[PDB]
Amino acid sequence: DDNTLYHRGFTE
Amino acid sequence: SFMDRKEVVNIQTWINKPDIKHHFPCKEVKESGHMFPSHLLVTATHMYCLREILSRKGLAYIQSRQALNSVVKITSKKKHPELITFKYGNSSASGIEILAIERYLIPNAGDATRAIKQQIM
Repeated sequence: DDNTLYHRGFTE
Repeated sequence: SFMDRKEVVNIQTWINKPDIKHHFPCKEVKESGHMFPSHLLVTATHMYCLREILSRKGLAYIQSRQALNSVVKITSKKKHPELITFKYGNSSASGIEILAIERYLIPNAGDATRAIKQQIM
């Protein structure tokens, strides 16, 4: 299981 | 060499190129579990991965070259936070289209991803 560090469209 | 299996270049020569905004030692991780000492080289528009050629000091394969604009997700593992997965493809409201995935074990995971992320935006 993982941690989002960047997700185009969502984390900006 | 010009090609060993892929294109062979001189790691140092590349690090000093003007385009290069960042540079990060790491090891690519395969599903098989094998790991390959490499160097992620980040430009204003691309991210290269140079795979060190062990038997030839200071030389690397150009193992891949992705467009920052095609990065859609970057995750770190919880159990091992220096293991950074890169996910490439297309992203919209409805969801995500995954075309390629690269996994690197990166020494300064935090600094690295923050540098790449800053380029991406």
